[PDB]
Amino acid sequence: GSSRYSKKFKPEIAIRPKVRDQEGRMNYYWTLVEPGDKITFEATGNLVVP
Amino acid sequence: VKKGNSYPKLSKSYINDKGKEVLVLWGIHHPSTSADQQSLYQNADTYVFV
Repeated sequence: GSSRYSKKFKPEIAIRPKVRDQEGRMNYYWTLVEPGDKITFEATGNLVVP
Repeated sequence: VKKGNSYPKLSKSYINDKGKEVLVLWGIHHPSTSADQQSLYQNADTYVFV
């Protein structure tokens, strides 16, 4: 969450084709934070953190 | 459709080998009511993956 960005990323589980000999998958994201703003990271798993 | 009295888990793949690109077009049906879930399929909860 932030002052303008908000999205809940529900993890998904499935068998993907092997790329770089690894079964899993990972979606990377980015966002901008204005001066004097707040960004929030709340999760219970399946989250890589900056 | 639900064969017999179940719709077991489905998993199958295709390996592109015909020296060029290939479109593979599919769909996801969205039945109107839970009775349509119970008739056209078998399990209420279900997931589609590609």
